[PDB]
Amino acid sequence: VVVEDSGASFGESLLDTTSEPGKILVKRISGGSGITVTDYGDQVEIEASVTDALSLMYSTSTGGPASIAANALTDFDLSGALTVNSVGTGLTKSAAGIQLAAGKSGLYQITMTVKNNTVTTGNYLLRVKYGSSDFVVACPASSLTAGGTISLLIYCNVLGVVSLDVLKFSLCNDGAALSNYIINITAAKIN
Amino acid sequence: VVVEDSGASFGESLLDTTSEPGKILVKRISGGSGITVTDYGDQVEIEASVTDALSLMYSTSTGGPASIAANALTDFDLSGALTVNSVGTGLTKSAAGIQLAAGKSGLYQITMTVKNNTVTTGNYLLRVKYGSSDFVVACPASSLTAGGTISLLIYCNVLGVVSLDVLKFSLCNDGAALSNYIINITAAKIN
Amino acid sequence: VVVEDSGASFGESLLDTTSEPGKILVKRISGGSGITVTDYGDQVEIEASVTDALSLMYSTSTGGPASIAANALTDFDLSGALTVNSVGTGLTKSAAGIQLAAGKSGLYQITMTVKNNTVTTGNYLLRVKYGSSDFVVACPASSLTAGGTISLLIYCNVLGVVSLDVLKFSLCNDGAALSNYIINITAAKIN
Repeated sequence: VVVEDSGASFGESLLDTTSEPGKILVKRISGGSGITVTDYGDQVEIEASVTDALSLMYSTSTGGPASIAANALTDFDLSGALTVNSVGTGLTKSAAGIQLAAGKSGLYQITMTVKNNTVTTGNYLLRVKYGSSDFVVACPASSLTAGGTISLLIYCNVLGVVSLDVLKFSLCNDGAALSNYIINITAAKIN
Repeated sequence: VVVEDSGASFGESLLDTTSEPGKILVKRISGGSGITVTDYGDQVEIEASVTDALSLMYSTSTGGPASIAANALTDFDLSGALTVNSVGTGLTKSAAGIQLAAGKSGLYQITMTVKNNTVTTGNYLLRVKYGSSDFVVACPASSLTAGGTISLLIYCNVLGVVSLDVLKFSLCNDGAALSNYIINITAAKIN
Repeated sequence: VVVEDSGASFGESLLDTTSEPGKILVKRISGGSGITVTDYGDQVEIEASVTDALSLMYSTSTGGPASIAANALTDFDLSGALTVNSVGTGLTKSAAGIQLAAGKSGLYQITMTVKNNTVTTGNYLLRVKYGSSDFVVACPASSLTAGGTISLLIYCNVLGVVSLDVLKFSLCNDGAALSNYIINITAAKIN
């Protein structure tokens, strides 16, 4: 004979001894959001990972403006950036930033960095936006810190309206133009 | 007949052919910390997510002080903030900050942002604390960056002492009061 | 009789009714990257967590230089730092920083903080590096914010070359030496 009860746990696994009497069915195992069940003949492997993630390198040779105009923030067009790494189809680069797909509402860990050695004065202004809410931070320059960083953990509500479900990005120096810059933008959905 | 051996893997799944001889039991499948096993009749679905997370919007209309006093940091009372999103019961808002429950020791990804357009001068002082350790960062203002941000990935040891197992929060401008501000505080336990 | 079909899902679980005819084998369940299948007799528990993580406290009594020289960044030797918390063997402290092991390429959530109360002037310069890419940020001081923070979410490509697969760290004040400092460095691989 077969089957056992436990208390905690679920699906019995081989439940469904009922719906086709005389027949013990034994349910299969699927991996939902953030999981992978790989079928190695010997046993099924439950592996975890994030649903979506996109990491871009943005320079004047990977979709960037020849010169980031001094003291001013114009949202970046990242349709041409360079995809260093990505996971899933939830996060995609577009001309307005990184677009989030339908049903992708959740928490996102975002980081945008910059490095433009030739400009070590003034402050580096950074800005990530999403919907009505926009996040900022100014980073004082110097030859030792000729750049800036803005990391964020935010909740993104995805309406399902393609042009509002987008993370827009932007940065610059308040007293000089950037045309020798290396930018990095990484977005990851953790839940 | 039934059952097979594998090498790697575990529980045999239908192990426990021993403890009730003549009876093949076949163990069930439970989802521990950060997992969800949903019972779709056809098969059990293993889904992943974080254990706990809390995301607050904090303004002068969601539990905030009518005016954040200039140059000075007084821990925020977030009992009245607004819960934009939350996951689990581990992270709860209180009058001293975000409280962590018993047995919730682990790594936390924290982000507190501010935006107060009407004040574009001086620096924005931000501060997150936990126990003896406190983390800070000053953010130079400007009309383009009229705010500040502080993101953190820290290890929180939860003693189980309700008044010490709390993330306290605080920010301000070093040269003006904030009374037209929008604050956001998100905490997430990733392990 | 036994077994059932589902559509979605996998491994049938008790598949392999073929490879040893007349014998229903019933595969086992293993936990891959970021998962733990614990064998409680009653049922197997699928638990999730991160693969690797390391959290260090760095002071002049846990492998640190008696004095962090003013205005200048020298990569920190963290072989002697203090391991507040760690998860897995992927992230290990060394004399050049935190080393990543073979096959550990992936996204990393990094945070380095500093606090040196006795020095409240000038800016705190912070710097995390990895390969050719280096990330920076300057944090204006003050008695209220006598420190700095740099949080990052980056993609680390691990070549498998032990001396290049290392996160180097470094910080200081641009106008004074730090010899009463408390530093914290936490690295976590989330995918």
